[PDB]
Amino acid sequence: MIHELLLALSGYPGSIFTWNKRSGLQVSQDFPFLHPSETSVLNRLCRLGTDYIRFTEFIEQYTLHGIYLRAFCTGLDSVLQPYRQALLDLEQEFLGDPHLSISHVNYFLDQFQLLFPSVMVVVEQIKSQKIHGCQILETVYKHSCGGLPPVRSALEKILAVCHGVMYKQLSAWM
Amino acid sequence: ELVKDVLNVLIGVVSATFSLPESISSLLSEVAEYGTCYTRLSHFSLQPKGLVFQAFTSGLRRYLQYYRACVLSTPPTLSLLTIGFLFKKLGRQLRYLAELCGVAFPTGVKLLSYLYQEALHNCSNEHYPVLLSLLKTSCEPYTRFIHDWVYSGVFRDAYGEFMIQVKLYWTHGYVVFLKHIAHDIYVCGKTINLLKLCVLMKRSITAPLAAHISL
Amino acid sequence: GQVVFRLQEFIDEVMGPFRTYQAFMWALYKYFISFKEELAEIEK
Repeated sequence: MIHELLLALSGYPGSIFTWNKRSGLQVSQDFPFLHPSETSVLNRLCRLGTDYIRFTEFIEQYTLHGIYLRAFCTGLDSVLQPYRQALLDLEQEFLGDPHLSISHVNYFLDQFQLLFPSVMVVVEQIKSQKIHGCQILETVYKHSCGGLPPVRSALEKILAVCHGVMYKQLSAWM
Repeated sequence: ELVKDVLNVLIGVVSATFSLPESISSLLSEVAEYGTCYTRLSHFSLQPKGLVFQAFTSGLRRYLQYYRACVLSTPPTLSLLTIGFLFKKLGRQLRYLAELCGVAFPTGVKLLSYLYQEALHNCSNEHYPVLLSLLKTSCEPYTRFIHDWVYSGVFRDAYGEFMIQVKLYWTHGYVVFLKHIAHDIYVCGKTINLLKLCVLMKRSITAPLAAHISL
Repeated sequence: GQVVFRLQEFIDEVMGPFRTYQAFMWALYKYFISFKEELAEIEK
């Protein structure tokens, strides 16, 4: 279920890792090939994946309309890249050593555990208040004063791309 | 190894599991359905009605070969998950090209202007160069028609893609691009045909043009 | 365990704009990752 886990973390659930459109990723039931008090960490690890899918389900649908919103989407694709990069790194590890345990990935994947919940609610405000127009430039900036250095440096990048639209329309007009 | 199977779907050739744990099928479908549009393009852009539609059809194959060039180049045999991630930032763009075409479809000027409004609609995103390289060659023959009334005056028509068709002598019926030059082209030609019997800034067109209209 | 379970309950009640507690846990959270690595290594 090692390789089964990584695929579930990429957006492809299975039988052992069921999917729900309401709750999200979750362990189905008890299995005899897993420790009785181990299912805990997997559910906590699955919460990292549940955020990831709702990203893609939002990205693919692009849903509200406007260039600033659409360009904010592509800006969201850049920040998720190290998550794609770091997860792929584990593949080289287990192919090398096949006896690794489930504890190591949690020790490796702690940094992304904190970045998503702060940036995920930023998407929720947009889908719940219909933030249409240039006002998206402030909702990203209002959370840009956050305390977490990584969360600050992440939304910093989206702002560096979201302004890429304003500067163009500003230039072609002024 | 299954990698030579998945990689041979973007080309169109069927495989042992591609006809025409157990969760891999869900992962397989995400790269599978990518292939279904690649084949759905060669079935649509194979011919060499309208002249401007041919060039746009001839410009599309100038792109797919690059998509065939990128594949079969980098990976001899890579990890299965690497394929899905590598062909994501590029694969989704392939599915966008299905919304553009059918897989009805305008022709003539109606198409050369429809594709233009697809630029401003999705300008700043990563779809700017690919659409531009199409529009840059989907208007190539139409400029030649425009390059007649300006230099030679021999009106050339085939099926009516031109917006203009053919005592008083002034019955060449006439009735997007800037109308500031539209009506001017209509008169910049009839003069030559009469002497014979006696950011989207369109600067690459009007600049070599207005210099010849005043003369 | 009580010392580490209570702290984990504290960090949980901040993730799920005080700018100080939120800035305080990030220091606590940073210490735990490094501490966790030593415990994880032993398991190897």
